Amino acid sequence: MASLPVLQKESVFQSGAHAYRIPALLYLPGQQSLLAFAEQRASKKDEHAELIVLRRGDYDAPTHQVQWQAQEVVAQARLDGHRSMNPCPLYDAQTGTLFLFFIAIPGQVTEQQQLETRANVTRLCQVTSTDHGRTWSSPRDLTDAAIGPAYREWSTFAVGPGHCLQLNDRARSLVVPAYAYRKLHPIQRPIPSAFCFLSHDHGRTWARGHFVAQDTLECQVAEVEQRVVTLNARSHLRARVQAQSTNDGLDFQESQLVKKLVEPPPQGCQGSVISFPSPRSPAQWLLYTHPTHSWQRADLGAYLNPRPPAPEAWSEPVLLAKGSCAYSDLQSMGTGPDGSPLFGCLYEANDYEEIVFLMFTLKQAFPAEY
Ligand SMILES: CC(=O)N[C@H]1[C@H]([C@H](O)[C@H](O)CO)OC(C(=O)O)=C[C@@H]1O
Repeated sequence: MASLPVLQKESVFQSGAHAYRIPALLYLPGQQSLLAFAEQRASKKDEHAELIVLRRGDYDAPTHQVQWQAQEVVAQARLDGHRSMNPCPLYDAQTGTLFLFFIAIPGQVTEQQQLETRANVTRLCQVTSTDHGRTWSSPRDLTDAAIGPAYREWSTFAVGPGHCLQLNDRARSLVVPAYAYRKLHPIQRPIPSAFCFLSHDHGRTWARGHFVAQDTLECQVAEVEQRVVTLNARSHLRARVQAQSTNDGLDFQESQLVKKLVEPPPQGCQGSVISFPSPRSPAQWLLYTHPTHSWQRADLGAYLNPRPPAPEAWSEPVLLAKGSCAYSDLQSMGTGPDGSPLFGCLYEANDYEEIVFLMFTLKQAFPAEY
């Protein structure tokens, strides 16, 4: 009945003059601190998104707790007349450049509208920072350099939401998970499909990798041991959809539904996935958070995959939170206070009226594996 006894559970965002949704969590291994991003809307309704907020949490080792600083708006992260949403932070380990990818949309134009009209008006933006988010650069509209030709082919699109991924490939590449509503039938409605924007020049230029099976929405990616990228996407189907890539994000194959990982009725809900050092045959294991209830968005659960990316390998969940739970984001924080893998979790709680930070170790969530 009781939720999982964690290392830490604290409300990091709450409604007030504004409502806060769509959480993102970035871990700076060298700072030993987290960057918590969220959307600051004038109300819970999507069409009311405005700016992106940020909070820095620095991990204290003596007490194994994370102390967060006052929330601030990533001012530079926005385009004139458009509202910003869907944050997708990434940290380029080598250039030390911190990236924040977001989507800018004109006025309060809805997503439904770009859909019904098959008219895309969504801009792809990013802002960078070299002092860990203290001062951001001026907004840079990537739409043309990242899209262009494929712009008319989509009714709309979006990045993440959630932390992006830098590969440990022969060139440490940037992979930004995303999904788009593609126009494939003159009569039938557009079908969304997950995919990743790739950058091999450290952000200089981009490229869109090929789509995966269709009817997949917001997804996230991870890398595992010969070196592959498993993707996990939100589907309007019974459960979650997941595919793997063996060419650094350019192609996703073996895509299939995973019934062990349920999805709420309508169009499902966003979820998060990360990889981490196996406590002992495979180099990495995966951890994934998503609501475990099947009629609604409640009971946030954590799932383990000790033999990735074998779909049947996925484990049964463990209750991280009882009640209303929605969008979440995960981060591997290294080795915890108890010698096991440390995890940082950010999730939408209490009917979108607060976003919570959760911190726990593998030994806590899945002690069985010991
Ligand atoms: C850009 C945008 O409106 N994103 C919205 C997203 C989207 O509608 C869905 O992924 C299919 O397009 O859904 C949800 C949601 O709580 O289910 C909130 C997001 O704000």
